Amino acid sequence: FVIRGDEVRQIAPGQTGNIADYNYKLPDDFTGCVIAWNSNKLDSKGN
Amino acid sequence: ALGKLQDVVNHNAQALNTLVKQLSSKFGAISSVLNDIFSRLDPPEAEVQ
Repeated sequence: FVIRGDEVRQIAPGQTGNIADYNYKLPDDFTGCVIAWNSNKLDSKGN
Repeated sequence: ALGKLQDVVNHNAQALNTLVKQLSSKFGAISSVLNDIFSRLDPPEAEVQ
């Protein structure tokens, strides 16, 4: 899944926002970790 | 002269009074009411409260 990624603190558990309210909920207790890599140029390209 | 029988009753009554009054102690928390804490605070540290 590809998200804007402008909310680093919201992805980590403990915070919920409007994007969490509507697009995809991010509960305050998530067992998953945060993994990222330098691939913005390839994925990103009106459009 | 019946002070010995009254002493036991007084001790039990004051122990029960202390126990029932201990519920109002804050213990340094935000509030002493569970409902208010749960309503006006999110779980992440309400749990430790």
